[PDB]
Amino acid sequence: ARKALIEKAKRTPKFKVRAYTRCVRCGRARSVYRFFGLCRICLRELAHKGQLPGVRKASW
Amino acid sequence: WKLEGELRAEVAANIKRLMDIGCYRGLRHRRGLPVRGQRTRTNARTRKGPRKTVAGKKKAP
Amino acid sequence: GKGDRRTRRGKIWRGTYGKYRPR
Amino acid sequence: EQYYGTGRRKEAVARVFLRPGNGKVTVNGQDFNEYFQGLVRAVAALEPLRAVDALGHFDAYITVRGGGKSGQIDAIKLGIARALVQYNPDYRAKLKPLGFLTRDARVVERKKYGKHKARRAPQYSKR
Amino acid sequence: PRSLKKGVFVDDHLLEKVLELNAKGEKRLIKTWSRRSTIVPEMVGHTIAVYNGKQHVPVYITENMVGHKLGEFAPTRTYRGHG
Amino acid sequence: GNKIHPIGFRLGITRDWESRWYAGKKQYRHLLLEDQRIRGLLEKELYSAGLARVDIERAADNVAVTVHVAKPGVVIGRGGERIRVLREELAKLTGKNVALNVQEVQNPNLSAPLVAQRVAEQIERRFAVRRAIKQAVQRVMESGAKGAKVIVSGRIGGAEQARTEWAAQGRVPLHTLRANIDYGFALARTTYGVLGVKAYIFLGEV
Amino acid sequence: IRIKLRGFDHKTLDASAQKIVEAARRSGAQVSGPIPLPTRVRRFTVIRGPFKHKDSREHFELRTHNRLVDIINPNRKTIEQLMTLDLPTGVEIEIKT
RNA sequence: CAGGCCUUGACAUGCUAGGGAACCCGGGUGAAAGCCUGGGGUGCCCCGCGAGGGGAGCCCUAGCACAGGUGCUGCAUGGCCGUCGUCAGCUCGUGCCGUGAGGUGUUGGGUUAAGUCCCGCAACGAGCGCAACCCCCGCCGUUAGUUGCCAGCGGUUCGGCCGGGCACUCUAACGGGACUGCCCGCGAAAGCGGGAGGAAGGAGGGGACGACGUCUGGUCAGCAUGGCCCUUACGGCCUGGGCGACACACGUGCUACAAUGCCCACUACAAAGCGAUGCCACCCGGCAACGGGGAGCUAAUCGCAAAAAGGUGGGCCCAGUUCGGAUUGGGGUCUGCAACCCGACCCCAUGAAGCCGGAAUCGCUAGUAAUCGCGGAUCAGCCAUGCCGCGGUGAAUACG
Ligand SMILES: [Mg+2]
Ligand SMILES: [Mg+2]
Ligand SMILES: [Mg+2]
Ligand SMILES: [Mg+2]
Ligand SMILES: [Mg+2]
Ligand SMILES: [Mg+2]
Ligand SMILES: [Mg+2]
Ligand SMILES: [Mg+2]
Ligand SMILES: [Mg+2]
Ligand SMILES: [Mg+2]
Ligand SMILES: [Mg+2]
Ligand SMILES: [Mg+2]
Ligand SMILES: [Mg+2]
Ligand SMILES: [Mg+2]
Ligand SMILES: [Mg+2]
Ligand SMILES: [Mg+2]
Ligand SMILES: [Mg+2]
Ligand SMILES: [Mg+2]
Ligand SMILES: [Mg+2]
Ligand SMILES: [Mg+2]
Ligand SMILES: [Mg+2]
Ligand SMILES: [Mg+2]
Ligand SMILES: [Mg+2]
Ligand SMILES: [Mg+2]
Ligand SMILES: [Mg+2]
Ligand SMILES: [Mg+2]
Ligand SMILES: [Mg+2]
Ligand SMILES: [Mg+2]
Ligand SMILES: [Mg+2]
Ligand SMILES: [Mg+2]
Ligand SMILES: [Mg+2]
Ligand SMILES: [Mg+2]
Ligand SMILES: [Mg+2]
Ligand SMILES: [Mg+2]
Ligand SMILES: [Mg+2]
Ligand SMILES: [Mg+2]
Ligand SMILES: [Mg+2]
Ligand SMILES: [Mg+2]
Ligand SMILES: [Mg+2]
Ligand SMILES: [Mg+2]
Ligand SMILES: [Mg+2]
Ligand SMILES: [Mg+2]
Ligand SMILES: [Mg+2]
Ligand SMILES: [Mg+2]
Ligand SMILES: [Mg+2]
Ligand SMILES: [Mg+2]
Ligand SMILES: [Zn+2]
Repeated sequence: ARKALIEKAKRTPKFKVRAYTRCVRCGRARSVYRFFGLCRICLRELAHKGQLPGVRKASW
Repeated sequence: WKLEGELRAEVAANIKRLMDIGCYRGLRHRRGLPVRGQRTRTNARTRKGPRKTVAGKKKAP
Repeated sequence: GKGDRRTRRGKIWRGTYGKYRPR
Repeated sequence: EQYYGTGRRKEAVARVFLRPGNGKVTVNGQDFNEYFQGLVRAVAALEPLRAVDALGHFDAYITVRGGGKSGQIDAIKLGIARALVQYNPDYRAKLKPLGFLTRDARVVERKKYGKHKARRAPQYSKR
Repeated sequence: PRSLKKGVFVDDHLLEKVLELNAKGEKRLIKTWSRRSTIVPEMVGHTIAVYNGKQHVPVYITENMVGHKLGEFAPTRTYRGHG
Repeated sequence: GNKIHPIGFRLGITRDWESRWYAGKKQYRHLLLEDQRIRGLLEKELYSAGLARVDIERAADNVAVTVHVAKPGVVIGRGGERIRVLREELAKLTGKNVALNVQEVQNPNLSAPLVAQRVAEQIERRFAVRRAIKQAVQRVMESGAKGAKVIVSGRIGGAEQARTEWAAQGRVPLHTLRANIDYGFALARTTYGVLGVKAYIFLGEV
Repeated sequence: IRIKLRGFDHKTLDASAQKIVEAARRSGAQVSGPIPLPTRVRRFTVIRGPFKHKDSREHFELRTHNRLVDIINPNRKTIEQLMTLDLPTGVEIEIKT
């Protein structure tokens, strides 16, 4: 159960409670950041290659 | 206010009612388990009482 | 104590208000 | 008519103003002994003027913000010290040897991931 | 519980089945997946088959159990005990 | 597995972002999605020309995209033809004015992402994997490079037992911030499984 | 009439603020110099590994740096001059009166 | 998992054939899904006063090619991660030694946090590591002065409120600053001990950074991917159930057993963040959760906001208690299509175990431990006492 799931994610659901986020890159249900529409894993991927504008490795 | 015995009696009738109908809430009172959705894999000692320890599953040699 | 909802300290712990902790 | 020092300790910053007078002090629109009431550590702020017997001579007007009262105390102690050496740099000695010149850089350590606090590690159990 | 500002809840698709019955002269066994429905005074004397997830459990309804949901009388798990 | 990404390690030091715009919470993600959606389309089409770096610049409702390619002639087309069909299909993706650019790669043996795809190609072509690495390292260093390291990991030679092969020449200080290390990764596919090549070029330190 | 600037890099944000300040500086009258507003920082903390390795993370931050500049007296010399100027992609512009 | 359903399929991309295409409205049955259905209308290029007639958007059905699989193998793999370990190490080139594996260098003497340096030497160099370049904190400067600041003036509804100003505080970009630099002493040298200056002295505190490799370590269920396997189903849609079970056993935590405490009232001092079907000032209704109103803010301005421990006053008087707040009865509130299984709150009542914990065992060397509150991400709501962060107060001890 995947392509049907990541696909059903976009389908405007019968109730607005049934709606939920998918990672727009890989289709992960969990740990998805609304700001990016990216899951925590994909976020680290693109960020390390500079493909996340102004997003950089924190250090303090 | 209704107090002491009378209140206890009225509380008793309520629980008794739940059992007799008998909803899931009533069933819980029968077996003396939690009634308000708590987990029973652990804890629940207040309702269940002291631990009745039992043999586990042995390991190989 | 902190686990007592019927007190100021308790409502603080749970981060809520009411009769026992007003705002 | 005035002498200034900038006072800092632990997130707390104090703007101190030393004016000659009876020896009366004020912090943030209310009196000193009113402000640090019931705090035994309060007397430490008015201590660089002891190392130089200016207790009676100066009045002080103080602004304080950030951190806590205890932090604000150490801050005032810095600034009030700084105000005196500005009054006369001959006071630098007999204040520096006692450390009133320096600002301690001790601040809250940053909490680290995989810890409960800064260094407080999660409880170990082998098996 | 459900805020009384809002209405007492039933699925309507089950209520209508009951009301149509009340007219024509009851009864009939009623198959429902609405555990979430509140029991309602018009349901007394009926027997409604609540589905527990596996089977339709026949439930006879009386006045003493009006305020509850239907699912409350069709327990989802079977236990018996241990050992 | 331990080592941090050479690029992500140097963003705002020796490395600038591929996407260089600003946006707010209301629309960071749609802008992000379009960029990615763009890079995908371009990465597959401009494979032949040896796509190396895709830079995307944005203002409002129009977008540039600067492609760095070692063989530009493939990108432009027949007398400025192919750039059109792509910018046509690109604006069809965007809804903006796709100001597609083609920028030259001066020495293609100094582009780590290029070096990677070259070796990956060689190993899909069933070449000697150990030899292929040695040559790639050789060419890179010959091109004036201060240091080179290339790494192949996977079922090398199609062996059942997976392995890791790598060669290196000169300096490659991954710990040094003020050192410009070009990093690139190519995924290589074979009948027996997938390999992975990483190319490291130490262009120089500032 | 004031101009507020935002962007994800402080170097480009300041350059463009420094330029705009200059543009009116030539064509009078007065400018209230580019002041550094506090930086809003958005942080993301993530498990390094893909699977199950909870006690190791990576910290990521996104900084929206902020500058405000005041054009005291309009004077259409400058009020024109800005519309004809080049400031890079990293920055966004707010103009008020 | 049970039950009801779909078969070129929820999805990609080409091919025929037909409707005919669009799309927005419905309606019957049904738990929904689905099945059966009933509306209105499409230019294109065009032959067109015409009857017309077909081309190509996309819809529908039929029929293929194909899709789909979180089904299996982390003992086929990429990628990423844990770990030994921030440990002081692992090697290469040429030379020399050995028949050879290999050795030398990397050993030695001193030094250091360090294969850090110094001296020595058949070795002379070099790379991956260490350190340094990066970030936060501590002092100072420069540049800036609103939404931030108010020292000294003038008003002042007494609130930086207004004129006024950017001194200070701050904000945030660029610099400076410390190098065993200087003095003494011991030293072959490196360094070590000490002193002065100075905000900081011997890496100033903290972070980011993790060598060759190891563990056939972890992940085919994030993704990618070889191979194996399913094809009116191991794919797909839905309704409900389950992941929340409970004689038991373990880990990580929360709240306590009380007077260095508990309570009520009154009164102070943070920081980092978040916020346009969002944060919500203030008004009123409710004991209250909340509800109705209703300004301000696209936010250094408006709001979340009260920080809490503390300080002041009074109460409690050693009691299973005004300690503790589990459990249970009842009545409400809010999100949500819907809180039975299985939400968080509020209120009345209930007021359990617990009197400091057997064998055993954990963390922490300083703004640390302890203790106190605050924010965020995920998110409709929330079972968060979890996690990642932020400040407040602030120890004890290291002989060895
Ligand atoms: Mg998949
Ligand atoms: Mg949801
Ligand atoms: Mg999600
Ligand atoms: Mg349960
Ligand atoms: Mg109490
Ligand atoms: Mg600061
Ligand atoms: Mg703390
Ligand atoms: Mg009726
Ligand atoms: Mg280092
Ligand atoms: Mg084959
Ligand atoms: Mg953990
Ligand atoms: Mg197996
Ligand atoms: Mg493995
Ligand atoms: Mg692996
Ligand atoms: Mg396994
Ligand atoms: Mg085999
Ligand atoms: Mg050799
Ligand atoms: Mg021999
Ligand atoms: Mg020989
Ligand atoms: Mg050798
Ligand atoms: Mg060695
Ligand atoms: Mg050796
Ligand atoms: Mg040796
Ligand atoms: Mg070390
Ligand atoms: Mg030697
Ligand atoms: Mg070294
Ligand atoms: Mg100034
Ligand atoms: Mg294994
Ligand atoms: Mg997979
Ligand atoms: Mg597979
Ligand atoms: Mg379901
Ligand atoms: Mg579970
Ligand atoms: Mg817990
Ligand atoms: Mg939130
Ligand atoms: Mg008792
Ligand atoms: Mg007892
Ligand atoms: Mg009591
Ligand atoms: Mg109840
Ligand atoms: Mg529920
Ligand atoms: Mg006692
Ligand atoms: Mg105790
Ligand atoms: Mg230590
Ligand atoms: Mg406590
Ligand atoms: Mg919290
Ligand atoms: Mg939430
Ligand atoms: Mg719960
Ligand atoms: Zn993802």
